[PDB]
Amino acid sequence: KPVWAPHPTDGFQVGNIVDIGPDSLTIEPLNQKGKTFLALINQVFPAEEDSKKDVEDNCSLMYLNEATLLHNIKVRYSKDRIYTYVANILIAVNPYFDIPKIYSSETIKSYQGKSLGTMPPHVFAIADKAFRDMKVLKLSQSIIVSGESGAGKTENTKFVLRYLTESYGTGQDIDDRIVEANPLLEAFGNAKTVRNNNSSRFGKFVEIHFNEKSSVVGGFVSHYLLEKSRICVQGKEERNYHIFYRLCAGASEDIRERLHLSSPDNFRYLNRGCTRYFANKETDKQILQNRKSPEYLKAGSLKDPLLDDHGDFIRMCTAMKKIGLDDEEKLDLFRVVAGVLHLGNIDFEEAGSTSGGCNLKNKSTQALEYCAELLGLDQDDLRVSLTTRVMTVIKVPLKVEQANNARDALAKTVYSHLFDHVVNRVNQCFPFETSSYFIGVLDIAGFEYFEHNSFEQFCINYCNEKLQQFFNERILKEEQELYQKEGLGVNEVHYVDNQDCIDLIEARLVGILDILDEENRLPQPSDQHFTSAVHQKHKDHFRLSIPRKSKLAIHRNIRDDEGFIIRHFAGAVCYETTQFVEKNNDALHMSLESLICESRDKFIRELFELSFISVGNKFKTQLNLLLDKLRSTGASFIRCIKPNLKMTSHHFEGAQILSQLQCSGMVSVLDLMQGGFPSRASFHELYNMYKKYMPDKLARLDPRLFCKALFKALGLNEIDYKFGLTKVFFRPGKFAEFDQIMKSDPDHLAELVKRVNHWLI
Ligand SMILES: Nc1ncnc2c1ncn2[C@@H]1O[C@H](COP(=O)(O)OP(=O)(O)O)[C@@H](O)[C@H]1O
Ligand SMILES: [Mg+2]
Repeated sequence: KPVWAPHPTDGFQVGNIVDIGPDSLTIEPLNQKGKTFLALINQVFPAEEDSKKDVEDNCSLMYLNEATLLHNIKVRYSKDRIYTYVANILIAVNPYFDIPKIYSSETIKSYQGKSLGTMPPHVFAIADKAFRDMKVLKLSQSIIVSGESGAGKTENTKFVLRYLTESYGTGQDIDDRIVEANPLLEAFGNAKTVRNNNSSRFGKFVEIHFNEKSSVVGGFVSHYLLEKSRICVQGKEERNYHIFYRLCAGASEDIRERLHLSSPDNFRYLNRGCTRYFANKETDKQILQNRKSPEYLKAGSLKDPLLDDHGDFIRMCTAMKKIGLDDEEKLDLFRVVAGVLHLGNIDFEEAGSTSGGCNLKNKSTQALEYCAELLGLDQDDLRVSLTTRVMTVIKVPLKVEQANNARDALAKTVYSHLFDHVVNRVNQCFPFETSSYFIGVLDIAGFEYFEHNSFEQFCINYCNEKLQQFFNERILKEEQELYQKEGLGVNEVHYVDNQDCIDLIEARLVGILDILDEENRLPQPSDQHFTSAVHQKHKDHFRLSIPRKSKLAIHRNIRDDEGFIIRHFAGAVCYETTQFVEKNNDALHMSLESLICESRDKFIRELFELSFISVGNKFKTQLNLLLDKLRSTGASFIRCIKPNLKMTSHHFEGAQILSQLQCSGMVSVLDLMQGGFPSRASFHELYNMYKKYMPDKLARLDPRLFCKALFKALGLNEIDYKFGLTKVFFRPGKFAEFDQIMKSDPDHLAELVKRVNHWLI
């Protein structure tokens, strides 16, 4: 009798239906006799009879729907049980605190070789299942970790990597390397944002490669779309990459002196953002007074349960040592970092009777000297390349705005090349000649939109269209095509394909990426010319509109040539096209490229061992290699859920979590997953595995008939499995029973055959 009906902040609330009207149900909130509210008939759901219970698998719920799913994960979360299944898919709700012992070496050992459902839900069980499928099916595997910014994708990726390397490694130095590589990547690719103190500003696919014996031989990291804009300016609540603050907070005085470092408020590339360190009472006393900005001294430290700038600098140096980086390479990296900081302090003032030129401000003399010294450049060549443009064979003055752009382009390119070097260096620390298979973990930002959307949002939302299509093809298309071919009679869940949105962005010649590249190649590139060419070429495209077509008031003043709206199925996004041409070029101008290639420092020359490299098309190629890997492997899915927007523990925001369950597509697949068959094996393979152990009476049976006798003898029933035309299928929550049937050990096989022989008489 009690039902779940809508609630503005909790998503749902419990009540009773007390009336029905046209298009409405009158609900009485539980224990509030007299009170009533109207709800739409289709927004009212049956509730589980026991409101206090929780189930480890949402498929076990008598009434599985968005409301009972929300309630079950809420009950579990209130008890620090952050992991819950939807059959073989994992839901992970961010606790925002360290739950004791759940990631221990002892917890790791308890999950090894255990079937899904045998142990409580855990990221370790998803990792173990991928390993077992890899070894049994002799097929590489992918674990896709998804969710909003700050939901827990990076933390869960790291738990998967740690579980696999600790369980299936050799007990050597190289096993720890794949794990120790992360504090290094995060130092250069992660930053404080309003949504996550440790936000990933690049995407990644981390593969652990195994030999024929299913033992770890090494790894490989793919990195995508490092955010370049961050390198030069941040919003007051955000920071630049962690490395800058770990270095300022933790470097020895010898390094501080050598690199001419000071408190972060002294650097333009840090001082528009937050200049405070992540520290606690103990670590703050370890940071020297000369490292602390005025804001840090007034407001105190930033608080985080994970991040500590001083502690993280020490842990990063230890990680560098463990992976094989010598002190020389560590100082080479720090020198580039400081060189970029000093570059940002180079200021310009107008010159010429019509302000057509510029001069370095006299107060920027020291910044010029320190930068040139740290980057192995001549001061004059650097001053010249930043203040003039070479073009017949003339050296022309740059205006102040153009000099700022030259400095920043060099800073972003140097930093981005340093990041590429760091990722490649990490790959060189765990190399392998050959491998039989891999387990790859995908950790990349999903669909996102803000008041202002630029080229970075465009590429990530493009990536999301391509991955969403893979998700639909794997979970909906391929799964149901199997059920159909096997005659299972599973109710069809349909989806609308998004190839028209993908083609809009990526088609050869006509796609937005190709039209943008066209602009970069033109004599005088223009964001406006690019934008009008997109509107002109796709005038009849449903996924495209002018910014004026938006309902929102913020887009009312945006001109047709100043942006476009992409009608992504996840929501219509208005992109402001200013800087799209600049952001699409990964190559430095020739005169800045020469300056840096001719550095006196071998390390700097080695970072760089009409200049145009398309960021869009480079990313399209990387994404297509990733999609080739995903399509050729088995996929396991982890859906990370952010419980609130305040980074607090024990604060379950019902409507926020519901919205994520709906937007993730989780709600749309509930019935398909509950009525589905995630485990299957052919009658022929089962029969062939048991054949040599069988007596004549057993071998005489047709494979389908042998399988039936095997299942009957073991006490299995229709609630556990269904027979297809050529395969047996096991339902959610029947993984342990399926693994017992599949276990290929001679002693186990002979034992089950003995049981069948005994049942037959
Ligand atoms: N299972 C977890 N245990 C403890 N803290 C966690 C867990 N998952 C996430 N966190 C916390 O939440 C923060 C944000 O998580 P993160 O993995 O970086 O998110 P995402 O990569 O999805 O943006 C972490 O830095 C950490 O403080
Ligand atoms: Mg992350």
